[PDB]
Amino acid sequence: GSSGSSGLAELFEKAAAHLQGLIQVASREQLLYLYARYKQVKVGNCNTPKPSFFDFEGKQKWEAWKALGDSSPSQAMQEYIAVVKKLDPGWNPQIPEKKGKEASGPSSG
Repeated sequence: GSSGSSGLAELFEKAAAHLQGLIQVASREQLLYLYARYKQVKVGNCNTPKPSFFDFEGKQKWEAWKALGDSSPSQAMQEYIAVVKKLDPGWNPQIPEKKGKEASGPSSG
């Protein structure tokens, strides 16, 4: 009926795996957009020295991740996910079905 109240992180985990599959649909900038936030949720405050001027490739990275001074992790996962949804509308992370077998359960060693 209404929006879902499922966990946030859980998604950030799945989406991440999709990224590698949405690389062809993700533009150069799109790749970073996820990196920066992905770094703010894993590490947090840049707390890192600015890259060299000549080193552009690395520059952008530090920048995008730098802009996230003291940004929250969840707030970074929200945008990090949605995006992937725009690139691939045929993505269903929240699936009720159950397909998986795990022997590791009863007495073992």
